[PDB]
Amino acid sequence: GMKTTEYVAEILNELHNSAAYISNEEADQLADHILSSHQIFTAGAGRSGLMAKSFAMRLMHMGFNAHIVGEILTPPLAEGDLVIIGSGSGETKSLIHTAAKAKSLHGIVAALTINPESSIGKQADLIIRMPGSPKDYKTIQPMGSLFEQTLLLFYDAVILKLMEKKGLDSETMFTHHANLE
Amino acid sequence: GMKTTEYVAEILNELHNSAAYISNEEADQLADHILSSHQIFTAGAGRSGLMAKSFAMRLMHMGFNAHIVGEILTPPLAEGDLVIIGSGSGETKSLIHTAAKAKSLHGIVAALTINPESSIGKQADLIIRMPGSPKDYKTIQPMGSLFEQTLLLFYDAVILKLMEKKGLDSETMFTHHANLE
Amino acid sequence: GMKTTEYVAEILNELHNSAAYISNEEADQLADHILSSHQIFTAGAGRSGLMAKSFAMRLMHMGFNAHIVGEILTPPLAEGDLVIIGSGSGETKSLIHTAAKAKSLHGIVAALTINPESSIGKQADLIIRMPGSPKDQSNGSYKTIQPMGSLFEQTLLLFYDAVILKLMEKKGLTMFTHHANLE
Amino acid sequence: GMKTTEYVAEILNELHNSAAYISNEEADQLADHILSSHQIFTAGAGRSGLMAKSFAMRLMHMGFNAHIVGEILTPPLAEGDLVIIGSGSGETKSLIHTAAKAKSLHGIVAALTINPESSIGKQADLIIRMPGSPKDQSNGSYKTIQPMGSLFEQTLLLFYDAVILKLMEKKGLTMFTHHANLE
Repeated sequence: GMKTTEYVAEILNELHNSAAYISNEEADQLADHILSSHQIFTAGAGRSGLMAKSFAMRLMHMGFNAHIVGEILTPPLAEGDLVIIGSGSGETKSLIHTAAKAKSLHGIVAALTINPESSIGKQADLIIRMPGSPKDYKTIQPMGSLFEQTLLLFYDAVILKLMEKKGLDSETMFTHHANLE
Repeated sequence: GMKTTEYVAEILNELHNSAAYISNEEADQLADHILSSHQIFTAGAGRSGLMAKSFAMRLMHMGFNAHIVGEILTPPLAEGDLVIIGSGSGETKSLIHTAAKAKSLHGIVAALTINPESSIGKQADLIIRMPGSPKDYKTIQPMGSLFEQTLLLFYDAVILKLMEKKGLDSETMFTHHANLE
Repeated sequence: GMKTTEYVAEILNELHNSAAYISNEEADQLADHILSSHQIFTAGAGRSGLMAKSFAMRLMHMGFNAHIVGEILTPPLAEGDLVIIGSGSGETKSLIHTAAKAKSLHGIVAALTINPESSIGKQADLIIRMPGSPKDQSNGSYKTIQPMGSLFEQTLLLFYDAVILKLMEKKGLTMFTHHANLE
Repeated sequence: GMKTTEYVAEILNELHNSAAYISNEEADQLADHILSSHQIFTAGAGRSGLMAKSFAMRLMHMGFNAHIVGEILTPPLAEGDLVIIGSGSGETKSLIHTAAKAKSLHGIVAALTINPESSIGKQADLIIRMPGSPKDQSNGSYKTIQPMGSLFEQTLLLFYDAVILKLMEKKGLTMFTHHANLE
């Protein structure tokens, strides 16, 4: 039984404990792939899909050629482009298909998933392993909320790293944002 | 009282009678604006919005720099870009705003609307007048169905005209379609 | 080569052919199913998907419990619910999945497609066959000057809007007070 | 300059500041309103809009009649319904419209914003003030190394997920059988 604001603290504490189990060799590699790929696609189902979109948007703001798998105006992938798949289970059929198709086209696949031996993980060129396996990790939140929150924060850290690599600062960064609404 | 297939014929007959009141000077101009603008944005609310998206998609397939107002990855408009607004009423507040903002940025606005003296029509550089004013036009369909259907067919005719101008044929046209699903 | 208004005429010309081809017997079953199923789900990919959204919207307007497969707020399907899938080829991988999954849940699947023997057509309880088969082509019948599946998508829209009319007929529905009022 | 995992730590550091700032009294009213209103509508633009969708999805999962302003299938708001608007600046033109329209329909409007005197904040029945005012800046309190409204959007997500917990507490809800099963 507790205050709404106290629940915010409990989440932040789950996030802090959980995020502090993510490995950095893989992450810094993801930034490097984003920097060298001509197009970047993000992907996810459900709420993870929302976090993908949030990451693609910020990538576009920074001037990258970023897209989201499954949207009306998604362009074709070409050889060497990157696909970033956020999936807790690593078993979502649609996402398994996206990874396979990417690979068939000689795209590069990065997967952020709990289980690296999952269907999606086994297709990936790069795996960023997220916490939450049967080994470890506490959460009082609904089914996949912690993973989804972790996805967002991790995406937004990759944004910071990209900013650093590009010598960009928050106060003065030019953003390519929509201007018709 | 009638067969489902008979209702299809009645719709086609409303469409045929209705579409045969559209003026061609304005239309051919829209194609010409699409051909010369570096970016094209489409826009609409509700079902008209769906037709906008359907038109933007086909524009992208043909290699144009096409976007839809209000989507996650919509880029900024620049001077000289085109905004194509489909609105029956010409009074939707959000669309009035999009037109005004476009104009402030020195974009070009084309409006497909029933009432050229509407809020959206008065902002437009180009008006394609659609049938259905108090003067004319029969429809046994729900509120805005005929206008929405007419929008689709008109968009798809502009596609044909663009194909013609570009010396493209349906059987052999290269399309830039999504390839990850 | 041709006025834009002349292309409209051509497009109309092609849709008239498509309408005469459609078997009303299957079409009429569709509306019956919409009227009896507690939930209705529409689906498609790309433009066909846009036409599925347009239909679901009008079903909602009529007071049906209508949904679109794949959206954030889509609820679970329960036994006896209807899923309506528009697919030209009947081979789109996501939609094969949706059809097979619906069937496994004992949903009723209605497929609108060119190929009744396609992967999606074979899962369907009801098939609404649209024109454009390699057969109707080589044998003189079907011709489109439009790209890709444009004629099919157009036919979908028009067919779905015709189904709305049949529904309104069957009911007493104007009473479109089910329209959004926010934003 | 810093490891990606070090940036995660920094982001967390900023969210902790934002949580201590939030007045629980207003937060608690939000959940009360969610529990009493027959329909709940969420809204936002851009990323904030994504967080509004994430919240609406979880409300649906809990069996609430939840909707997202601006979607194809969004139903009309009726008197007494709740609209929850996330906006940093409280000046986004569409959202000003949504708030004023909701109020005119006698909906209840809850605004989550940095500026309670913003256009949206002035329409709100309930305001959940988030940090980041020019004041909290110049006076030492608020600092972000992240672009644009990233910290605010993150705070929104986390705040909405906290509200879910309070709702689950208040109820007996696991019983997330309200999850999509098609596709």
